[PDB]
Amino acid sequence: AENSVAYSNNSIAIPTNFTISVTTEILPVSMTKTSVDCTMYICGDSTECSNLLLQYGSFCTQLNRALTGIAVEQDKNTQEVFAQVKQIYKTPPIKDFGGFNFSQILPDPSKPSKRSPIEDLLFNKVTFNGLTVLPPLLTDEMIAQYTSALLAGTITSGWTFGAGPALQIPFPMQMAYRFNGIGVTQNVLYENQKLIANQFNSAIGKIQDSLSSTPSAL
Amino acid sequence: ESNKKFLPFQQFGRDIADTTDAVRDPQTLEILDITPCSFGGVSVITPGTNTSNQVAVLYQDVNCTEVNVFQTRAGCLIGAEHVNNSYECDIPIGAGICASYQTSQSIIAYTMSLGAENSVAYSNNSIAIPTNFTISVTTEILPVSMTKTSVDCTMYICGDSTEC
Amino acid sequence: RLITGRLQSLQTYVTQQLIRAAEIRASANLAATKMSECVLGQSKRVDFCGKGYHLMSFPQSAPHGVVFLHVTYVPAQEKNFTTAPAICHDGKAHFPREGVFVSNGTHWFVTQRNFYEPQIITTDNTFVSGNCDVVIGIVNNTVYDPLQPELDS
Amino acid sequence: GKLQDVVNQNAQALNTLVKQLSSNFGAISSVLNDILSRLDPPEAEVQIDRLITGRLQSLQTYVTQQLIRAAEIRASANLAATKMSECVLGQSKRVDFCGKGYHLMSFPQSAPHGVVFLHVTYVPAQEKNFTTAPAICHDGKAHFPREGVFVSNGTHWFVTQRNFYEPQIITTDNTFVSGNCDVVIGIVNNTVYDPL
Ligand SMILES: *[C@@H]1O[C@H](CO)[C@@H](O[C@@H]2O[C@H](CO)[C@@H](O)[C@H](O)[C@H]2NC(C)=O)[C@H](O)[C@H]1NC(C)=O
Ligand SMILES: *[C@@H]1O[C@H](CO)[C@@H](O[C@@H]2O[C@H](CO)[C@@H](O)[C@H](O)[C@H]2NC(C)=O)[C@H](O)[C@H]1NC(C)=O
Ligand SMILES: *[C@@H]1O[C@H](CO)[C@@H](O[C@@H]2O[C@H](CO)[C@@H](O)[C@H](O)[C@H]2NC(C)=O)[C@H](O)[C@H]1NC(C)=O
Ligand SMILES: *[C@@H]1O[C@H](CO)[C@@H](O[C@@H]2O[C@H](CO)[C@@H](O)[C@H](O)[C@H]2NC(C)=O)[C@H](O)[C@H]1NC(C)=O
Ligand SMILES: *[C@@H]1O[C@H](CO)[C@@H](O[C@@H]2O[C@H](CO)[C@@H](O)[C@H](O)[C@H]2NC(C)=O)[C@H](O)[C@H]1NC(C)=O
Ligand SMILES: *[C@@H]1O[C@H](CO)[C@@H](O[C@@H]2O[C@H](CO)[C@@H](O)[C@H](O)[C@H]2NC(C)=O)[C@H](O)[C@H]1NC(C)=O
Ligand SMILES: *[C@@H]1O[C@H](CO)[C@@H](O[C@@H]2O[C@H](CO)[C@@H](O)[C@H](O)[C@H]2NC(C)=O)[C@H](O)[C@H]1NC(C)=O
Ligand SMILES: *[C@@H]1O[C@H](CO)[C@@H](O)[C@H](O)[C@H]1NC(C)=O
Ligand SMILES: *[C@@H]1O[C@H](CO)[C@@H](O)[C@H](O)[C@H]1NC(C)=O
Ligand SMILES: *[C@@H]1O[C@H](CO)[C@@H](O)[C@H](O)[C@H]1NC(C)=O
Ligand SMILES: *[C@@H]1O[C@H](CO)[C@@H](O)[C@H](O)[C@H]1NC(C)=O
Ligand SMILES: *[C@@H]1O[C@H](CO)[C@@H](O)[C@H](O)[C@H]1NC(C)=O
Ligand SMILES: *[C@@H]1O[C@H](CO)[C@@H](O)[C@H](O)[C@H]1NC(C)=O
Ligand SMILES: *[C@@H]1O[C@H](CO)[C@@H](O)[C@H](O)[C@H]1NC(C)=O
Repeated sequence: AENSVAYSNNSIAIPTNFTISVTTEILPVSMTKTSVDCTMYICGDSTECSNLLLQYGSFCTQLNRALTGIAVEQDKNTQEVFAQVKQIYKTPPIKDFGGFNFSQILPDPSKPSKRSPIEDLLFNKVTFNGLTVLPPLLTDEMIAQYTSALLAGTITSGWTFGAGPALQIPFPMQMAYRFNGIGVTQNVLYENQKLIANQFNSAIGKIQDSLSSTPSAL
Repeated sequence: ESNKKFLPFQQFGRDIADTTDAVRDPQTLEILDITPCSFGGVSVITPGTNTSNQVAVLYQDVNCTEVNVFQTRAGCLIGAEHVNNSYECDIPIGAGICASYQTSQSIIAYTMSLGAENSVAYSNNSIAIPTNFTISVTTEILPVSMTKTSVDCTMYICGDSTEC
Repeated sequence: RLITGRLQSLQTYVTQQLIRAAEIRASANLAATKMSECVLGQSKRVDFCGKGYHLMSFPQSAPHGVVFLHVTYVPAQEKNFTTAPAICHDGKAHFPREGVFVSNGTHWFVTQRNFYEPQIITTDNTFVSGNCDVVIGIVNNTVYDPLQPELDS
Repeated sequence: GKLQDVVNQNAQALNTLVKQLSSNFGAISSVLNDILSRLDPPEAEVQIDRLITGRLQSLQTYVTQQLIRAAEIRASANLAATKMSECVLGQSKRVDFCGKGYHLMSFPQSAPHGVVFLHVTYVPAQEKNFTTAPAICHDGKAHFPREGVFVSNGTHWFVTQRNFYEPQIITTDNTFVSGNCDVVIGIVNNTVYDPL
């Protein structure tokens, strides 16, 4: 869209309001662990072919070594992403966060799999000649327990759990320090605490509708 | 024995990858599935040889009633017992199962401990402030360059031969 | 004849897997950087934790992936204002400390840049640096001393 | 072990290339000199070309594997140039880029085919219980801290920084007035000492 903002040497524009926006960013982490054996893929059950395969030397010694190095780093790729914290933090049962609602991102204990409602539809939208599939090092429940530990360490502590011991702080107070990091004073949060919490709750609930709106988001 | 719905003129059965999955026996009107005979790699789980010489054999991707025995999702373990308590992982196996050498000593198998359980006290009028600190020095190692190696086809493939 | 064709299929498949392993690990190294900077802290970098001023973000576990819910600060409603770089006084030039001088047509005020909250231009939120013949575009306005009415009592 | 893998993967791939010279590749002899000395030159050309295809595929595998590991090393080398520009040549605001904790400085150390960073970090040690309030009401005014936090030890309220405990008397110098005290939820009642 063509925009021509009015420029002058003594004119400025200052926002009198704001809007809390929640955006969704998706990044892949790991592949599928797959190992192929030359003994069964090229010629299975034939003893006259395995004698002929020894004439080529060690083509398949380094071929299975390369696929083993891929599969050992797929499990490694989860480690530096989801296991950044060493301890597991639990959200207290009293959900008093100054009007802020985290029910879409907190895990649901009623389900057999302790996952958040946002994580519930994320998994629902995603679906032998020497071929095998190795299981991953961490299960899907263990990654979700890693996510719940980092989620409880952000609402309760903030950034203090990543730079040392976890220091408790109310969510209605640590949100002002996020406002101070972008040049906004503390009084803007406290004068509009009901409006910001209503804007945060509406933007979180719109993520679940936008994810299920189209299958091209994933 | 299968419960497929083969047509009366149909005898063969193939999947997407064009592999024979179910064929009729020609005399009796019966359907028989064909799954491949079970195979997998053999993995040996051991501690250091200076510690002990005991080993645990992991038969990957097989129900090993056909071949202590503890069945996992990565196969099954031979010679490694299963314990109810959870420890830190040192030797990975897969699917949240890790083997170790602890307790007169034998290889045990357990579920991974993701970390120490911490429940920090949260309140709407409570804060935590450090009254002290600790200067910590950590070591980070990053590779920079490889080894410069040049290979010539004139000498590697066939040296001293003018007919090649 | 079958061995050469089948080994070339494996040599193509392993090479294509090593190409896609570097693409996934580059995203996995990015995803470890995102959780260290967007989740475990507040990032000063622009457009690294969503569009807008970053406040916080929340991770979400996904099958073979990670989903980030970047909470951002986006300004909504702005309007017309008249600004000056500084305000001259009795032989002095006054510059704002952490604010900006704005005018609504008649009166001049000082406020922050990310939100409209005008205040009276006093000596507490302004500092004196030189006279008012060097700065181009300086205007004339008074600066309210918050200690002068206490002296006259 | 990060620097041990670069030496090990380069040396083991080189020894594999030497081991490919002893392969028959479907020919009579792996060694070249016995093929000419035992077969006639008009029909020796079939036996030569079996060794050429096998040996050229060993080089085509080795060069392709070297180009894969070149991109892995250069990605770490581009990271190591970023680390020295941000952790050594300055103070980084990014979390967990120059060690675990609040980054102060770092020192480089030269290594064989690598670089070692000694990240000096700031880690808090000893915290205890405190009672906090978002603001403090006054005679028609609400007081917010400038760069501190309001804390209480049970009886008296104090203002201090967040990364270290150093309480001070809540005065008008370190607090600013923004509105009255009927909008902010959780505001408490305390006096503010005027230093004038
Ligand atoms: C700033 O914007 C918010 C919404 O983005 C405004 O809040 C709305 O105010 C109207 C006023 O009648 C209400 O009807 C709406 O219900 C409010 N929305 C919500 C979500 O509560 C707010 O008034 C704006 N403030 C200013 C000063 O313009
Ligand atoms: C947080 O939001 C959820 C919805 O996103 C709220 O759950 C609703 O609760 C009301 C009554 O409390 C029910 O009538 C709705 O059917 C619920 N909706 C869903 C989708 O469960 C939840 O109550 C909110 N949390 C708080 C503390 O109010
Ligand atoms: C903060 O921690 C440091 C150590 O991390 C404390 O210093 C020690 O104090 C004891 C007190 O008897 C001495 O015996 C030690 O020798 C000191 N250690 C060192 C390395 O000098 C310091 O006292 C702590 N400060 C507070 C206020 O708790
Ligand atoms: C610019 O803002 C100032 C500050 O609010 C305005 O001055 C006041 O305007 C109201 C009208 O709503 C009067 O009742 C007050 O008496 C004014 N204050 C003083 C000290 O005179 C001013 O009118 C605004 N100018 C414009 C053009 O909107
Ligand atoms: C701001 O006020 C000062 C004085 O109050 C103005 O300075 C005067 O400028 C005129 C014409 O330039 C001279 O004739 C006077 O002698 C000056 N007075 C003094 C005391 O220096 C200044 O011009 C004003 N600025 C603006 C932009 O109006
Ligand atoms: C909270 O801190 C204040 C400030 O130090 C304490 O007030 C002083 O306490 C000492 C006791 O060691 C007395 O000797 C002083 O007279 C007190 N000062 C004043 C102005 O009364 C207060 O006791 C502390 N409260 C608690 C519960 O520890
Ligand atoms: C802080 O003090 C003010 C006055 O010193 C309190 O305001 C009084 O509140 C009571 C009951 O709410 C009313 O009956 C009075 O008329 C109020 N007085 C004034 C001057 O407004 C206020 O409640 C106190 N806050 C707390 C948390 O104790
Ligand atoms: C096959 O033929 C014999 C006759 O010799 C008959 O008895 C038998 O039932 C037949 N089998 C089937 C499956 O029809
Ligand atoms: C392995 O075989 C036993 C039969 O004794 C069966 O109960 C079990 O479910 C099988 N395991 C799997 C993973 O199919
Ligand atoms: C582990 O606990 C189960 C009951 O949950 C029990 O049957 C089993 O014997 C226990 N195993 C050991 C080694 O104690
Ligand atoms: C706002 O008004 C000023 C003058 O009052 C004018 O110079 C400027 O161009 C206007 N801006 C817009 C976006 O209308
Ligand atoms: C600002 O621009 C106007 C014309 O648009 C001009 O008359 C005036 O002198 C300029 N002021 C400064 C300080 O450059
Ligand atoms: C510290 O004490 C306060 C009350 O004095 C209490 O609410 C809080 O839970 C305590 N925190 C810890 C970690 O004991
Ligand atoms: C803080 O929580 C307590 C209960 O834990 C409640 O009684 C009190 O009203 C709350 N205060 C605010 C300001 O939310």
